[PDB]
Amino acid sequence: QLHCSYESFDVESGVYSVSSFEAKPSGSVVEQAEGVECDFSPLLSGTPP
Amino acid sequence: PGEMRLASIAFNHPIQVDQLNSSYFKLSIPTNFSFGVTQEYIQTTIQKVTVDCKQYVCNGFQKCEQLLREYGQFCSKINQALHGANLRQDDSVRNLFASVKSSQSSPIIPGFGGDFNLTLLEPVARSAIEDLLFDKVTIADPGYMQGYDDCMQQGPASARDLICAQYVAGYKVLPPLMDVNMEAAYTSSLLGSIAGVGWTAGLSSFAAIPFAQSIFYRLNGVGITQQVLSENQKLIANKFNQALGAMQTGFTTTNEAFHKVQDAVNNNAQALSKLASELSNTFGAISASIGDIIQRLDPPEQDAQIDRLINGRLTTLNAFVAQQLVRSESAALSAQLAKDKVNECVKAQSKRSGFCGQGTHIVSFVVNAPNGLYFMHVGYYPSNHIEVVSAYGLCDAANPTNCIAPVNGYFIKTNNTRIVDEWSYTGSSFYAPEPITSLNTKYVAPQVTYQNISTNLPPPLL
Amino acid sequence: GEMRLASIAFNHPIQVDQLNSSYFKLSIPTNFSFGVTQEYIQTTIQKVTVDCKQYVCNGFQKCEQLLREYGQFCSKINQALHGANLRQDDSVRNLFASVKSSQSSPIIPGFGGDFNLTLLEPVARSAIEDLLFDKVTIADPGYMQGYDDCMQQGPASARDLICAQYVAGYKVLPPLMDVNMEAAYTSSLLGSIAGVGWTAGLSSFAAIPFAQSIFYRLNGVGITQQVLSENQKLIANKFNQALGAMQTGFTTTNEAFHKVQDAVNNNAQALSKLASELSNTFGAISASIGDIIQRLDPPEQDAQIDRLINGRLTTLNAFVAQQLVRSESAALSAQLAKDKVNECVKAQSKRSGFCGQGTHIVSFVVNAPNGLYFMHVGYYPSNHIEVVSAYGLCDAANPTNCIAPVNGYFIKTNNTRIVDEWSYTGSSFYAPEPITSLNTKYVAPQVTYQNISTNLPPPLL
Repeated sequence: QLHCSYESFDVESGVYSVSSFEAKPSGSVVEQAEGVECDFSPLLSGTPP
Repeated sequence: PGEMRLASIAFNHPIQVDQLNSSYFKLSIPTNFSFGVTQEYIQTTIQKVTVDCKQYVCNGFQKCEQLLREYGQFCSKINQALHGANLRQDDSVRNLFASVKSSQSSPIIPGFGGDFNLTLLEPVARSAIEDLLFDKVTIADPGYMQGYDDCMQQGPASARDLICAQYVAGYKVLPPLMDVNMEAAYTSSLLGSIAGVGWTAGLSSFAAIPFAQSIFYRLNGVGITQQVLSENQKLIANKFNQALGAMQTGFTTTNEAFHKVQDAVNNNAQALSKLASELSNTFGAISASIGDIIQRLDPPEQDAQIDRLINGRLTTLNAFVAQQLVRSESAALSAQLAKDKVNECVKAQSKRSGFCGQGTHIVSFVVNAPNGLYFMHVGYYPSNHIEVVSAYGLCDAANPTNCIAPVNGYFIKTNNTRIVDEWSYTGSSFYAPEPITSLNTKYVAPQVTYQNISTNLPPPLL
Repeated sequence: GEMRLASIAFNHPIQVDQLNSSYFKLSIPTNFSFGVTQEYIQTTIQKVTVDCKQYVCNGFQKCEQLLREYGQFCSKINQALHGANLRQDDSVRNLFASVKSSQSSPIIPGFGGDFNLTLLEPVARSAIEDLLFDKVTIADPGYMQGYDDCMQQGPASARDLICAQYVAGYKVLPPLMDVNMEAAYTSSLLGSIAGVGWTAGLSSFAAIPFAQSIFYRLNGVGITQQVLSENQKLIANKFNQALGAMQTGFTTTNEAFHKVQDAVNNNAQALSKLASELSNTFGAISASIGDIIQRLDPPEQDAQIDRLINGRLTTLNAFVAQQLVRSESAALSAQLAKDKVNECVKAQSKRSGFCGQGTHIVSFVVNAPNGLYFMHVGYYPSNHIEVVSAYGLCDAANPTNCIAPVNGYFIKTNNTRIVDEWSYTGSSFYAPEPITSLNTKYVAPQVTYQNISTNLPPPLL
């Protein structure tokens, strides 16, 4: 990469900055509303029709 | 509070002294004096930084990586320009320190300077005065070690440092070229380079004489007579210490040199902070975040929004480089000024005026400061001026070819009861009459304004 | 092998222990050497001008009509560049006014006696200046043969940006100074040598041998005259060795040399930045105006032309601003050179600071491209020894008889030729000698002066 920045096959000696590590991704964490619950409980009591 | 008051700006009139006709003239001479101090801050460097030209622009999202290739040559120009500016800053430091070092010095010991207080001595180290400066400075904590692990989740949630924001922006703050302990040693060597000061220019020889002794030599260098100095030796040291002691109260916002230090700190901070704000600056793009525009756009549209975002981001980087180049050059010029002051205001007494403190010149000192050097100049302030009668010279009336004129002082009509002679000699710096003797005078060609003395002169006796 | 981590060394100053009482330790060198340092002070920016019509477009009628709306930008550009060039020529004249002298010595071969003096012209410029020009990597010069070196009547291997100058519409203005006149100016400065001494030197011209002016300068730094007379050939030999090192001075580790090369590089970079922009589209279909004209219906054609014109104008504006900044920095640098000609060159200096770091002794200046190149001869101390010394001496029989050394020190004698317990020395070199009235002056008495109870010749009584 350093050679490409100077467009040459012989870079002058020195200390040179190079691109930083991206670190790394990790598995997702999500929070959203929960438990809205379609209520089928009437099926469980009394005499069915 | 009441209403504000309009006021005229005062004009301090100079003390008037009459020009005078014929062979004699009024002469104004101080009858009191005090030591005092002035100070300066000379910046010598710009903080050195580099910028990752990919990370600043994007976060490694792949669409940017493909698009960025079209502009890859701009980044090389950016990196090269910054690298060269940083190289120049390092070279200037090395260049300065080469003249700072002395071939030889006195060892530094406690109690140095005798009766002088010398709070500048190291806590054997930096100095107590340098530590007062660094504590008054408001700058954020340094990186390197432990560095990054003070940025990372194992630390306080309250850090707000631009220094740990460095790991978000793709920023790198380069370390200073020199370890602070070596810098302290360079200025310790300057403290030990005092004495010799006199005895020629001092360029190779080292007189190694006590600091108090060098001060008296300097006082004779400004025309104070030796007799006065021997009488007042303790008094001089006490006045000097009062002026020196005021340096502990000198670190206030009313001290303009101190204010310049504070501004130097915030010039570096300001440059970095501008770019942090630019990370959020949409250019009319759907969002300033690349990930947002990826998640909300069909890719044919998405790429157009990315390019618009990239163009403005590159533009701020270009502007930033131009800003850095200007600052680096101004620092280099300022560093050159400091180099001359070390070789004049510090290493030797100077007669120039202008430079150094505004009170003739006597010894000056320099200490480390953020991004620069901080000078203190001891100076001499005259007081209680009186007018006296004075003559251009004296000659023998019976032998007109015998003519003399004072050296480093003036002939005055005597006003002192211990001197039977009608004329007396005093130093240029202070009022204190003395007998005229061959040591205080030199032979000169005759002139019509010289007095015709028909009575008694010891130099020449006849 | 692997690179190695290392501490940065800190050279410690020689320590000299402080002593109490009326006498003190004194450090004095016992050897010395001549040596040199060099500096490059740029004084000018190469002067250029820009055809503001041809940079943008090249005679196509449609862009000319479009350009007329923006024609006032070019007028601003041309005026700014013209003013920048006038400033560069002002600085040249101002510098030369101090370079010239009312009178000078003739200069012949064998000048300087035993000194080698390689700087003398090959009557010419100088061999040293030519070495600098040969080491410099700068492109072949303009003006003659010029335009016919662009043209097919020359080698196919030419790669000069100067031929590209006639494509881009650039004009390189000639330097005002004229290299032959410039060489004459540097010889005039050499003719003011021998010398600066014998009062201010601002009226009279001493017209003495070069070696004599050197001895004067050496006595001006506290070397005793007696030493100078005994070492005359030795001094010439050490001096010539320092001068001989200039043949190795044209290397990449010489920072002054490096700066000369980069001044050349900076001028080339300004032009190459400009050349690359001719091919830079601004989202235009092509960088060529004629190509987009050939390919487009005219109602659409000038949308492409407009995009292209505006980006081209913007690069010219940025370019002018860059030149204005560079021109100002050069003017300041030229003032510094003038100061050194009127200080470091025209006189011996006591200031330290300026000139090479070895006290000061005569310095020289030669032509360099776009500037002046200075060389500074200097004195480097060595082999320091510590000796006993006293603040002054006075007759114990009469407290008012007090003396102190002039430009030197009173030291206890360590020399077998001197019967006297004390001896005078020069301050630049260890050189003990008898104390005599020529090397001392009467002073007011002080408590630290030694009380001498026997033999003092100054005063005898």
